[PDB]
Amino acid sequence: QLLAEAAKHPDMLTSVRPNGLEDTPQFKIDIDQEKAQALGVSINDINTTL
Amino acid sequence: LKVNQDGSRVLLRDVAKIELGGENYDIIAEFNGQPASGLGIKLATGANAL
Repeated sequence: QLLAEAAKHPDMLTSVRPNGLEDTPQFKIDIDQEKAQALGVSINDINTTL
Repeated sequence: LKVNQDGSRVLLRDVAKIELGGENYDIIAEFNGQPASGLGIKLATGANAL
C-alpha cells in the first residue's frame, strides 16, 4: 500500500523499493500422527530421517 | 496422546484444560483499586536518573 502511494509522487520520491525478498513457493509436508502411531513409527525417527 | 485398543483417539483436550494463562500467578497489582499491571524499573549503576 505504501509503495503504491510513493509511486504516485514521482515529483518527490524515486526508486522507492523494498530492500528484501518476496514470498516464494515452498513445500508443505504434514506428518499424520495417528497413522504414525498406528504403524509404530516414532516421530523422532521420522523428523530426523527427513 | 494415544490411540486406544478399539481405534478411538485420546486427544490432549480429553485429559487437560488448556488456556492462555500466566507463566506464574504470584503477582497481582491494582491502581487506586482497579486492575492494573506495570513495570518496576531500577536504574543501571552510575546512570543518570533524570
